[PDB]
Amino acid sequence: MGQGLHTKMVQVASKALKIPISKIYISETSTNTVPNSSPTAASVSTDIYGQAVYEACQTILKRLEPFKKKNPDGSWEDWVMAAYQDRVSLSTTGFYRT
Amino acid sequence: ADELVFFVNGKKVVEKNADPETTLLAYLRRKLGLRGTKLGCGEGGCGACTVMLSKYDRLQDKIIHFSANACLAPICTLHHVAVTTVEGIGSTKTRLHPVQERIAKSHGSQCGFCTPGIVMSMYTLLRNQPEPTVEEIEDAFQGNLCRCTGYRPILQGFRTFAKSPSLFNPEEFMPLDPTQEPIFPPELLRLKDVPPKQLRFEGERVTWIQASTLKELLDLKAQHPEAKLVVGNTEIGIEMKFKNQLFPMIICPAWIPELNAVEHGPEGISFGAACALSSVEKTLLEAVAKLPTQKTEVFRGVLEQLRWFAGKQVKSVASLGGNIITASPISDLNPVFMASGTKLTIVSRGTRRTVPMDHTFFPSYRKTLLGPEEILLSIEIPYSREDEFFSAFKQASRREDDIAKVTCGMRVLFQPGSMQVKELALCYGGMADRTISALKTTQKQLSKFWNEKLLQDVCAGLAEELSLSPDAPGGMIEFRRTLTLSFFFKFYLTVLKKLGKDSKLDPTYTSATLLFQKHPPANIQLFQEVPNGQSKEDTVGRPLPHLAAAMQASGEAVYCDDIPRYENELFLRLVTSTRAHAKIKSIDVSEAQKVPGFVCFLSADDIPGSNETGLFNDETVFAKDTVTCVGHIIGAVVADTPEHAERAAHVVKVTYEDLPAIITIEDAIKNNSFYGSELKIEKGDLKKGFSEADNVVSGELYIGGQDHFYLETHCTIAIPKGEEGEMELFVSTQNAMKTQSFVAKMLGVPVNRILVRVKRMGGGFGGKETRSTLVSVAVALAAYKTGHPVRCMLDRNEDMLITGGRHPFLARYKVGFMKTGTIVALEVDHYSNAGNSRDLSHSIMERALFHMDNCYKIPNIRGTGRLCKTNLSSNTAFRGFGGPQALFIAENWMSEVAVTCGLPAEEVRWKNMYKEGDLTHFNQRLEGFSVPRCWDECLKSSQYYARKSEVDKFNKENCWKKRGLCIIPTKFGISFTVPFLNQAGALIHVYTDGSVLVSHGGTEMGQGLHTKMVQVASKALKIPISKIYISETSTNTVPNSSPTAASVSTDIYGQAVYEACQTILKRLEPFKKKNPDGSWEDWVMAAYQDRVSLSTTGFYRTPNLGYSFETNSGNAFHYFTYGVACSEVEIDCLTGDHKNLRTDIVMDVGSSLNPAIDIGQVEGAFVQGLGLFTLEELHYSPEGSLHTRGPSTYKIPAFGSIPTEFRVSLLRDCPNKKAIYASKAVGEPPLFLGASVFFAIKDAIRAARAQHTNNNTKELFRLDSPATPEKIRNACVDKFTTLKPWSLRV
Amino acid sequence: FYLETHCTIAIPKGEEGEMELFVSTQNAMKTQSFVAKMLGVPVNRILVR
Amino acid sequence: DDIPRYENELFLRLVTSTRAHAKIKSIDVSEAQKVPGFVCFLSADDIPG
Ligand SMILES: Cc1cc2nc3c(=O)[nH]c(=O)nc-3n(C[C@H](O)[C@H](O)[C@H](O)COP(=O)(O)OP(=O)(O)OC[C@H]3O[C@@H](n4cnc5c(N)ncnc54)[C@H](O)[C@@H]3O)c2cc1C
Ligand SMILES: Nc1nc2c(c(=O)[nH]1)N[C@H]1C(S)=C(S)[C@@H](COP(=O)(O)O)O[C@H]1N2
Ligand SMILES: Cc1nc(-c2ccc(OCC(C)C)c(C#N)c2)sc1C(=O)O
Ligand code: MOS
Ligand code: MOS
Ligand code: FES
Ligand code: FES
Repeated sequence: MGQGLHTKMVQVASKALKIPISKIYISETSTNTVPNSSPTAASVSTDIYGQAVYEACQTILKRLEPFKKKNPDGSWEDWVMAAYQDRVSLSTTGFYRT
Repeated sequence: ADELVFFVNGKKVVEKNADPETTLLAYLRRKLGLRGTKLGCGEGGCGACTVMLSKYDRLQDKIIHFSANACLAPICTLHHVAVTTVEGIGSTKTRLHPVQERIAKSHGSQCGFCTPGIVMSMYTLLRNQPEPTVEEIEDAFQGNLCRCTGYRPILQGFRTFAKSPSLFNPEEFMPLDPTQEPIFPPELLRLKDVPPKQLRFEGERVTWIQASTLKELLDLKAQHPEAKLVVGNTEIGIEMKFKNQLFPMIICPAWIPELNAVEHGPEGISFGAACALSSVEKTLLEAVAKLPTQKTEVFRGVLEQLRWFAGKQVKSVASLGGNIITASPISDLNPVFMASGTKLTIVSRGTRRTVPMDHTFFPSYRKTLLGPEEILLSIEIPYSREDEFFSAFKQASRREDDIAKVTCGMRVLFQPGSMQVKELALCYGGMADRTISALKTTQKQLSKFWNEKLLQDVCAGLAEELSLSPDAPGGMIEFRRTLTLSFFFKFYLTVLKKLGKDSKLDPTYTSATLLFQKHPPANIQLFQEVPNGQSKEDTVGRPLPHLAAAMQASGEAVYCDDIPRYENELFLRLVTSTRAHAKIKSIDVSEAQKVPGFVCFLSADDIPGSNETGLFNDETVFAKDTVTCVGHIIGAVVADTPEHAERAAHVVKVTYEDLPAIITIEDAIKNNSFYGSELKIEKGDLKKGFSEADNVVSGELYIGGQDHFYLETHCTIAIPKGEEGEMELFVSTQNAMKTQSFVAKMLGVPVNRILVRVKRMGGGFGGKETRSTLVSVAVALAAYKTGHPVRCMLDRNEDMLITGGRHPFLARYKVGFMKTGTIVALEVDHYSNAGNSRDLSHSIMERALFHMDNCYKIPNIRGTGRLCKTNLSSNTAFRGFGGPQALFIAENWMSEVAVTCGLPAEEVRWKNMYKEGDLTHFNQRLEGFSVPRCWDECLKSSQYYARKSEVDKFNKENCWKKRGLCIIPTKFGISFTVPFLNQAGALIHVYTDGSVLVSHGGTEMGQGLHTKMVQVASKALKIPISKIYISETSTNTVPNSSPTAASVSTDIYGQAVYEACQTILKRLEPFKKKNPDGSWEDWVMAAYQDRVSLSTTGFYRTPNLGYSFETNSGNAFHYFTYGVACSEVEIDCLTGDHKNLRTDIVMDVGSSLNPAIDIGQVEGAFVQGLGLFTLEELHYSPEGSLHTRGPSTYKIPAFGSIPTEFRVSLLRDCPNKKAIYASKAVGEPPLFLGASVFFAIKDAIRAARAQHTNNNTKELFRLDSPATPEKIRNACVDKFTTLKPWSLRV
Repeated sequence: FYLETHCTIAIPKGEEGEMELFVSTQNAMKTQSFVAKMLGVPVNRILVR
Repeated sequence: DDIPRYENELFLRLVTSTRAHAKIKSIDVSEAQKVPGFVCFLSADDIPG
């Protein structure tokens, strides 16, 4: 709504994943991607969504590890592709409870 | 004038600016927002646009109801007519109509795109006859095509309007109450009083003048000679849409009573030139029933023609006059009218003459002897005199609704009570550029007697008088000529029978003096019941109908183009190559830009990203520099309407400079034009193998390609957002992932910026596994460049020319074997015509090689494959994916081994069959090999042995008709041959009300994936299915998904969903425990409150996969689906036509998740199979231009094409531990089983050849696929197919 | 006094009571269940973006 | 509202109370129906849920 939530969330994911923000994008908010959400209020949205995003990024980094190891000098793109090929899921959820 | 007034579903429409070029289909969809009526061809052949028309007829003083194809109906012909669409008889939002209810509950709907039109065809019937007969119920669908169901279910369900567990209960069907049928529009009925006045309409380019009286018609024609008349528009509509014709001024005489008058005079019955064929048919039938047989000889002739003339929709609008004057070289009526000198009453202001039709009426191509100010007023089909006999024959590719190869009308008149010819006329269609009479040949017979010698002379006469030059248009020179002699032979034999009185002929001949006959259908379906004590809520294993059947049967189901259009949405029409290979030297759009509504012309230059697309980056988005096949996309036009983009696109001038083209597999081999290097699988010792083989056979076989013909053609809607290169696309595709990255590559933006959503496809079958991106990416560029959302749905012909199809195969084999029939060695070399692109062509070849063994153990084997790089649209995947081709070649040489050995085929096959534990040629254990059980059970329930006797008895007692009986098995490798594609994701959310929303990477196309997935989640979660819902497939809910293909979608997505459900059940446990007596809703809410996430992902990776052609090792498939089919046919060795009498299938689906979906899948794949092997055939000009581009020239199986007795069975007690809930993929496996029809036909051809040809019990004749009536007839060599150098050789 | 006042776009699909809504709101969840309660269809049938 | 509009997209204008507290004794739409483009008037009665 102008508070810069999506900007902050991109910044968090970029630090979390350790990739430029340019490779990250947030298009919108929808009930079919993340259900039963609390209203964007109480000023905690950054605190709580950022933690949820963060967690997601971790699952991702964990899944991609075996590949980063097998190819230390590789790029982010190399590892992602390698994970796709090895039929490793590149989609996860993140959640947080204060 | 000016005001067009009609009703649609009770509501009155007043169009103040009717444009003569507007069809009802477009009006209903664009202007009236009623998308229930679909567009499937626009030629009147599929019936997906079927609607009911009701009007008050004066002359009968009664309301009439008839079906009609909305795509050919000009709205200007509908003044004061009440239209009824699918949505006008019921809906899920209110209550379905018995017709819509039954088809849905009977599993008569799969992708459901054809369902609306079929619902209306059955509706019109019931609206005319509330209690139809099984025969009228079938004849109702001759203008309707379904590509999914195999037709059996549609007919079994509707059979209830007529007069072990089962797939449906007819006792729960709601009875049809006509007293509740929507009444005829009262207002519309009051207008019947007012005297018809002359109307006038003015569209963008055409002027329509609806005449109300004969006087006005004659005056109009006087003032405007060039003006074309239109009644049914089933001819003019085609010329305008397809032939690029513009008739600026049209006159519709339809209203004029004298053009609709029916009179029964002493010479015969007269019909006004506007009378619809259906009316003529009705009149004639009653005339035949009331008058003595001797007076109805010519009547019965017309009836036999009208019998296989289009369908109900076309015959209800097509006018008698319209057929005659169009003067089509292949008219089915003109030939009959000429042979009988039917009286034609021609008029014009002042003048009026009556002349009998004869050869002089058709001067030249499509021309007649009418004056530019003349109009045909009436036709008098003649009564039949004593000693006068008539006959009428027609032969095409498919019996139901088809353009004739050769059609005729034959008449003879003898001297009183004698056998001496007085008058003799033989008139044919399909032999010249106009209907002709074989006058020369018939002259020499006048005064001669009806005898064996006359028969001989005539055939010699016909053979000389109606010769065809090799360059004959339409080709099929031999077959066509043979048909004229064969037709006469039937006429000859029939007349003898008729000269036999009764109050004769050889015993084995009368069969050749009989018109087509439909025996009563008998179908049985048997599957296994679910465990006696299974929750009524655990739907897995029960025959639960397709969750969308009802909405598809009501027109509420939404397909891509059904999606409403934005106020600023633009339309795109692709501009394609007309040369098979050449340089693009210039593109001119001067003409296009002049068309109203033209926005812009897109070409390679406009692409912001890269023009390099395709699965292997060997394709272009838009052609640059050179075109490499006819139909190759060069650019596209965007305009404010579909019509404008189409017209504008048609005048874009491309100037080419031709290049050496490589069209066929031959030239491909000749010029060494391939893609990559040879593929191969070799096992054992060939040299050593043949060396030990008693007999050895070599050959060459060919299998034609195939068009998917999904009812909904390719379609894409692109919505440019405006920010960050964001774009949302609604596409009819089975590969959202590739659509996503291909669109992104073209635009040059990260993949995360593009969203692709797939509700459902009105059919895919592999045609949409990748080739859908051809349309998607083009629409995306238009969206990108214009800023407005853009859409495009291909027309049937564009779809057929561009999207690519099944791979045509060419095989060169050689098999060694022992007298016993045991195969010892094998060598098959496959060649597939790949098209101007790699695409999937390569993996298809591999699947082929993995199946060249079918169900047989071959110790020494070697198979190779090459991909022929040609200048034809790139071919792609097609239900079977290379498997069907390989299995066919396998069964061909196998059939030859049986003949050569002189042993029964089942025996040769059974002894050569794999055994539990054996290794394939690619070394993989066949665990749970059930072909044996399928084989035994099929042989037994089909009564194969008892019937084989029956077959031979028939062959003995029949001379011009034979019967074939064959039994084929099959095994299909389950899994993608690319290991990394065997992965699947799923996202499941449970909302606070307890309702669940599932999303997986799989898409729906009619196979019932979403239904099966709901069933799985309902069993998994242990809640009713009602609380679960799947809305669609989208790239933002489940990323990087493999295409919905390889038949594993249920296996893999169901596992992914299942996993998700588990995570959910695990999270909810603590709460179920804290509150055991609680409901699902209680626990969910409790979990929400305790801040426990109700959203998780699911994923699956198929274990132990990875075969290497390098070491012929490693599993290639997770398991195999097996099945056996037994078919029996009867061919007419004189025409080439045949009928499938009975087929018996036993499939091993393991423990079925849904026996209704699986069986509908078996029957459906089976029919597309018999289609590939015996009916569907594409033709191209030598230079690479496709000829067959519509249902009119490409005949897929029709309602009347399925085995009269269709029995399907799912193997009991055989759970498959390898896949979810013990089920097995059922998608592709059964399609090859349609080959049993092919080999059943070949079996019949042998009987024929043994009758009039060779005397070699072990002769091996080549019969390629498809076994068309042309191939069948030509293989039935006889004195007909059979019947001058200076010096010889000797 | 937000510069953009309240705004909502509802798109009825035609099947199973499905509806997609484009709303200017900070509570998609409540928009979702409230819309569903009014229509009387499961919450899974309504999409809010 | 910046989102493009569908060719058949209709517009809604809320009809509100002008009294701080009272009984609704009657609603007349005779005048409304006469306005060009009027489609319909929605009230509590139409709600399905
Ligand atoms: C799916 C499909 C299947 C078909 N199957 C067959 C088939 O099996 N056998 C076959 O023969 N045909 C077939 N046809 C062709 C078709 O039936 C005819 O061309 C139709 O009979 C013509 O009538 P109409 O009223 O539609 O004609 P229209 O489209 O109006 O066209 C008639 C033409 O005849 C002229 N004309 C019409 N009435 C008169 C009159 N009273 N006086 C003077 N000139 C006149 C018009 O000017 C025009 O050139 C098929 C068409 C479709 C679309
Ligand atoms: N009615 C219908 N059935 C169909 C299709 C289709 O497009 N329509 N696609 C076929 C093809 S080509 C395949 S690979 C499978 C895929 O089935 P699945 O999605 O359950 O794996 O369904 C088959 N059955
Ligand atoms: C039906 C079927 N499809 C297959 C396949 C093979 C390669 C592909 O893409 C290759 C690219 C990513 C390099 C895609 C896609 N998309 C699909 S294998 C197969 C089977 O049946 O084995
Ligand atoms: O006031 Mo902000 O929490 S909505
Ligand atoms: O032929 Mo189906 O895999 S697409
Ligand atoms: S679209 Fe009209 S018959 Fe196919
Ligand atoms: S269900 Fe009939 S064409 Fe798909």
